[PDB]
Amino acid sequence: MALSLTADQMVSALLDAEPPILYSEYPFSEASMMGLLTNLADRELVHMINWAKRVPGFVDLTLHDQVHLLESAWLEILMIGLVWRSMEHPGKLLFAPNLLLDRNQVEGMVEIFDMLLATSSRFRMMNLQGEEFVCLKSIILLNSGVYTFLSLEEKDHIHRVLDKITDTLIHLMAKAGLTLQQQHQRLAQLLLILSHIRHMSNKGMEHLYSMVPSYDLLLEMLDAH
Amino acid sequence: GSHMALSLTADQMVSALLDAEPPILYSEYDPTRPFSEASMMGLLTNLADRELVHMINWAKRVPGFVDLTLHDQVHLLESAWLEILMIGLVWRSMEHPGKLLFAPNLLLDRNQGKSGMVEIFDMLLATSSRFRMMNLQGEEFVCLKSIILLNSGVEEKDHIHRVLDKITDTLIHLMAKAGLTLQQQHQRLAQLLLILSHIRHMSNKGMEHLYSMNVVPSYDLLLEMLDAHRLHAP
Ligand SMILES: COc1cc(NC2CN(CCCF)C2)ccc1[C@@H]1c2ccc3n[nH]cc3c2C[C@@H](C)N1CC1(F)CC1
Ligand SMILES: COc1cc(NC2CN(CCCF)C2)ccc1[C@@H]1c2ccc3n[nH]cc3c2C[C@@H](C)N1CC1(F)CC1
Repeated sequence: MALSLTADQMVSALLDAEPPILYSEYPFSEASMMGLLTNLADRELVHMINWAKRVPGFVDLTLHDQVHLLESAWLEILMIGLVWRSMEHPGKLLFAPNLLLDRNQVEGMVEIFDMLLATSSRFRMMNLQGEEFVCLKSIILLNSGVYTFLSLEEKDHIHRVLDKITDTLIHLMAKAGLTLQQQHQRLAQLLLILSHIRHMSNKGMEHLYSMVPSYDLLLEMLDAH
Repeated sequence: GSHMALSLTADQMVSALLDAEPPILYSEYDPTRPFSEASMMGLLTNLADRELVHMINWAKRVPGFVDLTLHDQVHLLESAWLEILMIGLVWRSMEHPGKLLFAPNLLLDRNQGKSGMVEIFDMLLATSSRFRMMNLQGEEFVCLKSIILLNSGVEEKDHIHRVLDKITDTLIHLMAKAGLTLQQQHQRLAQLLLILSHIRHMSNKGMEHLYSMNVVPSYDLLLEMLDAHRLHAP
């Protein structure tokens, strides 16, 4: 079914799969801010599983492969969502409508906050569209753990979906009135930002390991369907 | 005369990048001595240090890089040096399934990596295998290596963006001349750029390994290397 969707049907399915914007628990300390962020991330993860299951082609994968992809991508997925919703707030990170944090607001957190702010500002300068954002978030889910699977026809399937999402991005750009040349330049600029999201996630994982959703929780959440 | 980076045709970009290529270096060990007395970590460290000197010369020849201030050139090299070494390795290991061709006299398998290095070797092998399956071309490789240098880490900003746009145009030109349809051109471009996020990942895991053990090039050493280049013979 996934591979038969037109570029317009792909966009519609991705937009419809979008998770809701959650609120933080109703001045802060390092301890209170860290607690609020941890709590928010845990609640967003449950919605992220529902979203992942609705990304065309994701449920065609085995439970083990779905878990591997989520284990590799969950923090990148949270981070891209954050940078998207913080676009219209220069110098601030919109974690939630009731949790808009500046750079000044924990050891090791400042470098991560600065990188997220710079990423949000880069997407704002590129005028990233909602339809492009859902494509990029789906690419992160299918790509981040693709080159790290232990053991062939299934890997080809993920790549086919990734090619379908690229086609979808191009279609969006052609409908927005970009010339063929502008289309490949914009495609490249967006995909290069995914290397920075990977980087930020790696720095974030380092921070968490120095104080992490296990394969077991992810499997139970995916199985709970 | 001197070409400004943004004025280069796709053929002139390919030619400048191919001409800027560093040489393939050899590992520095006596072939008359048993491999048991060599130290794999020592050989890799020595090779990387020698490759880093050639990398400085290469970076200075990447169109648009010398248009940046010394401070900005250092920042880009500090963030990208390991990804640059890694992409070079995965390119030259393409024709050796299951092995990493560090040098013509240093072809290492997964078992030799078992002697935190095993996870990094496995990721490099998967990247090399993916580039082999995609039939990555020499001309595409030089473009990707230059993109890594300019896109590294996390108006002068517009210039980098425009030089990156020029390199993308160059990649597309190479793909169009190879006979790919506009759609196949976009798909191949996306597949190559998505591998770059995995190369970033491998470099982050590599840096973590180095920080866990003067083994990481400091901002100061790189600044000195770029500045010392001014004193080299032309
Ligand atoms: C202290 O901050 C965080 C803590 C966690 N740890 C939790 C998830 N883990 C799961 C355990 C049971 F499964 C425990 C996760 C994320 C964050 C926040 C966070 C929080 C909510 C976000 N929404 N959108 C983006 C969000 C982000 C992104 C960055 C700013 N950050 C992550 C990081 F880089 C430091 C590791
Ligand atoms: C022990 O292995 C390495 C050691 C170093 N440290 C050195 C550079 N530093 C400079 C001192 C001050 F400037 C000391 C650098 C690289 C490597 C090798 C290495 C080596 C030569 C390579 N050529 N092409 C790719 C190469 C690679 C890629 C991976 C396998 N890497 C391992 C890694 F990720 C942990 C760092």
